[PDB]
Amino acid sequence: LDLEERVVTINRVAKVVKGGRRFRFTALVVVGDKNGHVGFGTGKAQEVPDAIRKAVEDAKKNMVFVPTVDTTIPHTVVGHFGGGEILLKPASAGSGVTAGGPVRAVLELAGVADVSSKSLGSNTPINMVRATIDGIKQLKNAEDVAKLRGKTVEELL
Amino acid sequence: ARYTGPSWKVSRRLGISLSGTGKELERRPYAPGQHGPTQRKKISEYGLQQAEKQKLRHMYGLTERQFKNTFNKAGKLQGKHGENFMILLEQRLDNIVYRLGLARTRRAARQLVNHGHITVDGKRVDIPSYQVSVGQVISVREKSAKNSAIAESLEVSSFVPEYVTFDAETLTGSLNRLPERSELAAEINEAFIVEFYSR
Amino acid sequence: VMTDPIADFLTRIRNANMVKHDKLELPASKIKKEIAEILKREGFIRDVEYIEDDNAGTIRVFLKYGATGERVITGLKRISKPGLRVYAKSTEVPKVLNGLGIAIVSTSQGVLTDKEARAKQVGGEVLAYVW
Amino acid sequence: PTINQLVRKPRQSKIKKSTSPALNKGLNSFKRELTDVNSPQKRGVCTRVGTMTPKKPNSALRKYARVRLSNGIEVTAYIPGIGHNLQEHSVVLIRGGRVKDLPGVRYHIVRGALDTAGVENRGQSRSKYGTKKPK
Amino acid sequence: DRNQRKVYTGRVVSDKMDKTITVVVETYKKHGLYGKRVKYSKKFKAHDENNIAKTGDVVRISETRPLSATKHFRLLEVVEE
Amino acid sequence: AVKIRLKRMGSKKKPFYRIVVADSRFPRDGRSIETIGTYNPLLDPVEVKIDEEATLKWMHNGAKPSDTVRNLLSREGIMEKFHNQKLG
RNA sequence: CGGUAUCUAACCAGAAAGCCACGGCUAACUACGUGCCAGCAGCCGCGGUAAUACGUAGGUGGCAAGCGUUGUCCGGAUUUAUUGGGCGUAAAGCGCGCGCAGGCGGUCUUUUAAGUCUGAUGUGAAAGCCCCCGGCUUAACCGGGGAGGGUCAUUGGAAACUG
Ligand SMILES: [Mg+2]
Ligand SMILES: [Mg+2]
Ligand SMILES: [Mg+2]
Ligand SMILES: [Mg+2]
Ligand SMILES: [Mg+2]
Ligand SMILES: [Mg+2]
Ligand SMILES: [Mg+2]
Ligand SMILES: [Mg+2]
Ligand SMILES: [Mg+2]
Ligand SMILES: [Mg+2]
Ligand SMILES: [Mg+2]
Ligand SMILES: [Mg+2]
Ligand SMILES: [Mg+2]
Ligand SMILES: [Mg+2]
Ligand SMILES: [Mg+2]
Ligand SMILES: [Mg+2]
Ligand SMILES: [Mg+2]
Ligand SMILES: [Mg+2]
Ligand SMILES: [Mg+2]
Ligand SMILES: [Mg+2]
Ligand SMILES: [Mg+2]
Ligand SMILES: [Mg+2]
Ligand SMILES: [Mg+2]
Ligand SMILES: [Mg+2]
Ligand SMILES: [Mg+2]
Ligand SMILES: [Mg+2]
Repeated sequence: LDLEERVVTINRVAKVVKGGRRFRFTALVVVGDKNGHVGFGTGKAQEVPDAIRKAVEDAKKNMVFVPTVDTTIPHTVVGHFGGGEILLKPASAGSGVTAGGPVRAVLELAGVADVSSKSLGSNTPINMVRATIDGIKQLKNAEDVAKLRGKTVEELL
Repeated sequence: ARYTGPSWKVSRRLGISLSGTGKELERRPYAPGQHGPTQRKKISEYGLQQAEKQKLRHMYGLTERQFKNTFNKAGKLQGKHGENFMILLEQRLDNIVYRLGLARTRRAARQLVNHGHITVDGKRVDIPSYQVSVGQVISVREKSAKNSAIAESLEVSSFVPEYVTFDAETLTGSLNRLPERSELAAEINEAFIVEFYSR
Repeated sequence: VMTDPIADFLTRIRNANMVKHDKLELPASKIKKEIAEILKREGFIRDVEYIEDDNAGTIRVFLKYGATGERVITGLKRISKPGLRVYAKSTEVPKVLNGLGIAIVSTSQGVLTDKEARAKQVGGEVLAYVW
Repeated sequence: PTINQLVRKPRQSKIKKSTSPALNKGLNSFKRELTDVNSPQKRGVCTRVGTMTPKKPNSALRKYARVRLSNGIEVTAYIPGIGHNLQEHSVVLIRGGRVKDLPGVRYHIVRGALDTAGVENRGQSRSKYGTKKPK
Repeated sequence: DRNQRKVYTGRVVSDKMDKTITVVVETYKKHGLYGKRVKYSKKFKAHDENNIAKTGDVVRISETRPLSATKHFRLLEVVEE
Repeated sequence: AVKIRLKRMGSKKKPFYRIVVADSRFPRDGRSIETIGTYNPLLDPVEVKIDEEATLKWMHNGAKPSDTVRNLLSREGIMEKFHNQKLG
């Protein structure tokens, strides 16, 4: 489909060999479409553009779905992967998207228009992206809850 | 006006043809300065919001203090913040004087309004920031009706918007209703403005 | 339990969900029965039954899962613990998950869900959040 | 901590420390006691001038001046710019701002405000160092 | 139809004086920040006309004009021992 | 003595008065007892609003209007009916 | 106050733009001069003869009758964590026990109304923040009405929970 990539970070890692050092570039890339599908990927190569290529190819296997009632997440949720945490809150209409570095990319490539968020834990980009993905995975719509609990949509609320 | 200088440079730097018909970018559509043809640089995230903000205050030509003040007082009305911010920027007397066709650029309309040639609902007003409401009538003071520049300002009229009304026999116009972002502007994301000012 | 039995009830339900158990039994009480009835009538469990014994009685609950798991009840927490009791005014009753979840409040007409406590315009001690 | 442990003994927050201790003291001669008042600048007379050597790895000859302030506290300050005119028994005005290199210098002499003149032959960044607009 | 005076209930704690009794009154108060009910007892002075009360009793007192340097409360009745 | 009097506010060269009641001693803009009405002299028919029955009962108790307040009360008809119920 | 506000005629683009920054955070790059010297610096840190970091110049970016520096206060700081942190190895379980005060306390029935919830009355002055109208050629500003703010006093109700 129509995918928009966005490099989040590029890092230059190194390993020590008997003759000195060896350097490799690792790229983190978040891809997705503005309709509600988004994923992330990590690639590593001895050259940056090939690192982005590997990252986008890896990312193309980890789509998720973001329930986005009225261009807004249904409710607040905390993602707690690894050592990092992200807190997401629904926001008023036309308020924009306010977020840190990579969580902004994740929430903007998914098509969510209005949301608030705060990085309550660490600031490593990989862990922030993973925590945001977990928090999104903890999201459920009113229709689904009504179906689960028997009560219809209106009697639910 | 308040900022006096070349006008093609600002449009070239921002990347749109603000206040024009593309006349600022047919030849040399690249940024000014010694550089500009030499190289192009990737934009950071801060630069994106900065550009989308300078794209709007340079369009209507008002300084930063007024810009943030009108942003804050627009934030009080019911509805969407960016929309209401960009609608009551179209209610400045300069905007209506330009839209009717009594000037060729917003600078010309501002300079016309300063010198007192335009009377709002019968009373002469000498300031360019008077927010006009719906149902008020605008004239040309009846003492400077037959001037050259204002007469040729109708020779290149860009056709009145749908939310105004104007006639040339009485040289009189009025604001009909309020615009709704489906009539004004097409190259500006106001959500970027709200992000920049809500950091 | 030693200090607070309502927290024990909530944590027993939570522990049963984590391993996908099917039912659980526990000691009975006049408030635990009514909490279980609220949970059933709201739609968070499957059934509740009462087994009689010598001293106090026992209550068993049959939990509810979707077609492929998908825990119907995904989280419990206690708000007013014995070390600190919290009370809510009629205009301060919390809304859990924008109304997706429920809050139990012990008002002057029994224990009520968050929704129905805003119909009589009454408040009181909040016991638990369930969502 | 349990809520009871906080009721019995609350949380005491940290306490910060000032970084320009001379500028927030004054002297009253009538009762001879150092009062507390926060001032953005402060004047004093310089008792010596000279140069120092910065810490490794930087290497230069940094021009300081040791001054005695109106409240009696004598400190060391740094003279910015290319060249100065300070001598003995010269009255100067000083303000906060530390140079990282010099271990002892903690304040910073403002230029062009008093017996000390500006910096000659400045063309840009001129408000600092106190130079008038040429031509 | 007449304005009234404040009335308190408490426990007698000392009686060694003449015609007076010290009364302790106990009350909750929630803390300023953590919102927890904490006990607090204030101890008063009362005017016992016939040395009726005894240590440990439960009594009711009311307010009155200053009858001494530190007494402004009057015994009303003894609730119980 | 207690009297009803004007109290100045507004802006420089744009005055606006509030008919209040106060002791003679207390400052011109200081503490009052209660507010009776308003008075704007920058219009052709001067703009006045008076609570009437409140100041009517509050002038029976021995509060004497100032000269200007007397003029305003006379124009508003208050003093004639005060006189009437004093002898009626 | 004061011939102050305001109004009407005629004349000239003529008298009227500076301050800081351009290695990264942070929006904006080239040339010459100097050679661990002169100097810069909020942190990381530049300068050792080809310096986008020092000095100047051309250009650019922010602001604008102002622009910077210093001093103090709050935020970012979840870095005193009630909301909102922890204690195997990163800072952090007293060497262990008996225990006064204190804190907390299994199941059910009846009563009470201290805590809890609710109605009414009185009060929380004026100015200030907020909401709605109005007047100054708009604004600042000035008026008019209202709301909000209490572990508040009196009096009447409910009894699930704690006592
Ligand atoms: Mg500099
Ligand atoms: Mg008059
Ligand atoms: Mg004159
Ligand atoms: Mg001319
Ligand atoms: Mg940049
Ligand atoms: Mg060179
Ligand atoms: Mg620099
Ligand atoms: Mg330089
Ligand atoms: Mg400029
Ligand atoms: Mg200004
Ligand atoms: Mg300043
Ligand atoms: Mg400062
Ligand atoms: Mg803090
Ligand atoms: Mg422990
Ligand atoms: Mg160790
Ligand atoms: Mg240790
Ligand atoms: Mg221990
Ligand atoms: Mg041990
Ligand atoms: Mg019990
Ligand atoms: Mg007890
Ligand atoms: Mg008030
Ligand atoms: Mg108006
Ligand atoms: Mg006002
Ligand atoms: Mg008001
Ligand atoms: Mg009972
Ligand atoms: Mg009862």
